[PDB]
Amino acid sequence: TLLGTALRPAATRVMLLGSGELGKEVAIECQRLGVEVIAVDRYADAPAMHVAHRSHVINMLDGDALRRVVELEKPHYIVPEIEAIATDMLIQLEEEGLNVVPCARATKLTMNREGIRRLAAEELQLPTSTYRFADSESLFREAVADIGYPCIVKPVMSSSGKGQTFIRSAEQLAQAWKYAQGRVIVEGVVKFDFEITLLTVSAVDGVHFCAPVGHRQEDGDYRESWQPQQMSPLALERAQEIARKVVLALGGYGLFGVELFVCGDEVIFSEVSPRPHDTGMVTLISQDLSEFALHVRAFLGLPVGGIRQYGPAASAVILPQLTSQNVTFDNVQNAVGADLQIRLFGKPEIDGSRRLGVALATAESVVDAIERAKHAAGQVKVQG
Amino acid sequence: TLLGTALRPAATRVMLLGSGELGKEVAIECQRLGVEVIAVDRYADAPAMHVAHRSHVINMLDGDALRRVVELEKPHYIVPEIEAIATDMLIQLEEEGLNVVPCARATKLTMNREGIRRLAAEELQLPTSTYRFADSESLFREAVADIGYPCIVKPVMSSSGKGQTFIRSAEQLAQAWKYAQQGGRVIVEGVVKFDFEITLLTVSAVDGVHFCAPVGHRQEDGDYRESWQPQQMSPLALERAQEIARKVVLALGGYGLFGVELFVCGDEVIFSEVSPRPHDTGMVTLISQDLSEFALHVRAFLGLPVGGIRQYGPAASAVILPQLTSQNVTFDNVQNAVGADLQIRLFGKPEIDGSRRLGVALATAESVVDAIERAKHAAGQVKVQG
Ligand SMILES: Nc1ncnc2c1ncn2[C@@H]1O[C@H](COP(=O)(O)OP(=O)(O)OP(=O)(O)O)[C@@H](O)[C@H]1O
Ligand SMILES: Nc1ncnc2c1ncn2[C@@H]1O[C@H](COP(=O)(O)OP(=O)(O)OP(=O)(O)O)[C@@H](O)[C@H]1O
Ligand SMILES: NCC(=O)N[C@@H]1O[C@H](COP(=O)([O-])[O-])[C@@H](O)[C@H]1O
Ligand SMILES: NCC(=O)N[C@@H]1O[C@H](COP(=O)([O-])[O-])[C@@H](O)[C@H]1O
Ligand SMILES: [Cl-]
Ligand SMILES: [Cl-]
Ligand SMILES: [Cl-]
Ligand SMILES: [Cl-]
Ligand SMILES: [Mg+2]
Ligand SMILES: [Mg+2]
Ligand SMILES: [Mg+2]
Ligand SMILES: [Mg+2]
Ligand code: NA
Ligand code: NA
Repeated sequence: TLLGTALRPAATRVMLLGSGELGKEVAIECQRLGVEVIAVDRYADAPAMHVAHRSHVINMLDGDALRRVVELEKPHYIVPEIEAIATDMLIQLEEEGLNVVPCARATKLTMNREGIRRLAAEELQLPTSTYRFADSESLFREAVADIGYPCIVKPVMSSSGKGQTFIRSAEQLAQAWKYAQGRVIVEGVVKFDFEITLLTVSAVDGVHFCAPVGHRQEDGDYRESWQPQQMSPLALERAQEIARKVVLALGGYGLFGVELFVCGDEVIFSEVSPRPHDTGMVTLISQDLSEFALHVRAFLGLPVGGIRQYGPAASAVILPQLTSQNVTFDNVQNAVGADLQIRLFGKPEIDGSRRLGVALATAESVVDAIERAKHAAGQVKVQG
Repeated sequence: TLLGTALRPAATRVMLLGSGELGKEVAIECQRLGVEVIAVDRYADAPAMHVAHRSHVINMLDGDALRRVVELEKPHYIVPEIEAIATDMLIQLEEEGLNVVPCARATKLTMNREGIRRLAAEELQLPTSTYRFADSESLFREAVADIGYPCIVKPVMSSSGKGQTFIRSAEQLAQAWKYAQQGGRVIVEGVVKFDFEITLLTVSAVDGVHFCAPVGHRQEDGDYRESWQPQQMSPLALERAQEIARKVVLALGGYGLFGVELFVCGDEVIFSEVSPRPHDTGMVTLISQDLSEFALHVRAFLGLPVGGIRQYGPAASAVILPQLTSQNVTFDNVQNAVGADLQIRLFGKPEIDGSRRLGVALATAESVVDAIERAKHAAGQVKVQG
């Protein structure tokens, strides 16, 4: 691995496709290595742009626009930070010689619930929920019958529950199908003891895992996350096995977020993000290398070696709901202290619910860490 | 404490005067809280400029130039990152309403050895080396004669060991003086034969004075080469060092993190000098603590309570200090410079013309000895080309 000096002719260039809080941390990690960072997003002054060398505002779903930006900057690494990008152009560009992290195919496959679910369930032969594909209210209708209730519905092009529907009732199918709007996937409910994110890094020295991350979701948003999630060694063994198979099948170097359901000693694969994952923001205080630092280490072709975990830790989001273009944060003095920090993203405005920052905490117990982080997030007064 | 959103009208604005590797991390910690950062230096594309919202290049020793940039950017905080700045202008501006971190008087006393040395020794009655000042060669010679051999001569305004000479005999007198003219008044100090030297990173904040665990360090050519933490000290030595550091910071005044350099002789502690801001040796804290010295400086100056500092165990830093001339530096063999419990930082400095600290290796281990070896070895593996 040879790195140039940012801004100099031999500079090593990284292009972020998506500049939110996740990309912000990736950017800092690149910067820490003198790596040149070009932050791209669909709006100006996105978090990652504040810490990048330069930025571009474009419609990332527009393949032609993406090719132009890429051609213009000639990056050595194309690092997707969100799902919503023109994966097809990534494939083409990769084919043209461009380095897409972890690989273009992994981006495409995971973007579509159909590709990924078939790969894992079928090809890889791993445990998943019961599933089905349909392409019409009729098909929806007949599928949802196949699944039965309880049951889940998601566009094959859904995120953060975007267009998802939890179906216990026949009445919903009015709502359901419309909300889903295209085409969809219908899954049969898993009753797990808990869910985890197994952050798995694929690098030159093989695949390494972070301690399991537990989390609480609410209204399609993670609220809190913690590490390490308590689970059996047997269960952990199984989870690791599932994660390795998945990451190796997707291919390429990077940090992946493997979503799994845990039922006693059994583990079931749900999905996977071929990039750093929100719940993993706890690693900003819980490990020597954050998931962001791990991603960069991996993609640059550098070895990981190991990952140190610093005891019970948690993250708790700062998720206000208001409309403003000049947000201020008061009472900060009561949101920081021993074993407690906060991050404020730099998002330019808000109009509805939006993740503007995160609280991070460590404690003697996971329960205590969660509380310290939750309390700290609650102390911040978000003004408009 | 209220913070705005960077780039927005109510933004909280921080101006760094000096944009080296130290300011770079201060900038990153500001950015992590959505603090708007303006990076100023004497050259373009300085490290902190890479991670700042806006940058400016001016003569920081020119008070009028300083006033123009501050007037232009209207920062809420002026955060000097180096000693060589127009400190009288900072006093002026502070009077005019600006918040200078930690305070303008602290910057003024420490930018010139005479201010701080006389304060510490004379006013605070802290233990220090013997010393004399001199502004002519003849007086310099009288000074050396009174001080005795060996002694160290240094320009009153200097850092990283520039213009200094370890004087062992009269034979060096002439070149030493000259050389102290390349890098004005000078200080002549008696040599303290210490067992080891430390940097006690001391944070003065809204919730009091807090101390990081002692950071040991090895200097060469008066420039740091390796640092580690914790440095073992007797209970008595640690208590004395803390007392000294507490006195210095409170005397200098204002919130911020200060790098208090001390010499240790068994259970006795002697004061050397202090940075009224993050310290180079303190870069070990990038791996060794929950909150790095940069994060602590920011926390403090923003008026937030520190609460406490967590130390992860034995760790060390080792500099990446090549020697060449180039304006297009590359770093190869990076795959042999990082791994388990091992990291590096490459600063983004635009060029080199001789020796220049371009990066740092960081490591953790079960002992500082092992940590130091791992960091040194990694720094060494880096293939610097240009
Ligand atoms: N078959 C299922 N059984 C039980 N719960 C499920 C199932 N499918 C999804 N969930 C629940 O829905 C949550 C979000 O749905 P899912 O992870 O499948 O996709 P998503 O909405 O696109 O989220 P993401 O933002 O991670 O892409 C999961 O974290 C889990 O709590
Ligand atoms: N009186 C003294 N006795 C013994 N050693 C000393 C004395 N003064 C300085 N040194 C040695 O030289 C090193 C550098 O000296 P000093 O800190 O004064 O220089 P500097 O140019 O101000 O460096 P910087 O500001 O970057 O720390 C010390 O850390 C110590 O190793
Ligand atoms: N759950 C996915 C996730 O956390 N994505 C993160 O949020 C950004 C968008 O935030 P925004 O919608 O507020 O602009 C993305 O850019 C990414 O950093
Ligand atoms: N002990 C002082 C010290 O470490 N100063 C650090 O070195 C920079 C200058 O480096 P440069 O000479 O390579 O430009 C300063 O800006 C500061 O960060
Ligand atoms: Cl592992
Ligand atoms: Cl300095
Ligand atoms: Cl960090
Ligand atoms: Cl190799
Ligand atoms: Mg998804
Ligand atoms: Mg999910
Ligand atoms: Mg000094
Ligand atoms: Mg010194
Ligand atoms: Na690749
Ligand atoms: Na002040």
